[PDB]
Amino acid sequence: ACREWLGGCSKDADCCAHLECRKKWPYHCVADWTV
Repeated sequence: ACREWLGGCSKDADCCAHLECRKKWPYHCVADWTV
């Protein structure tokens, strides 16, 4: 299982899902993928 939204990320490839690693601290996976 990979990280969820508002889950802790260290990098994009560590965030796994269709979530980006935050560009703000604390770096948590955010659903800013909305295309």
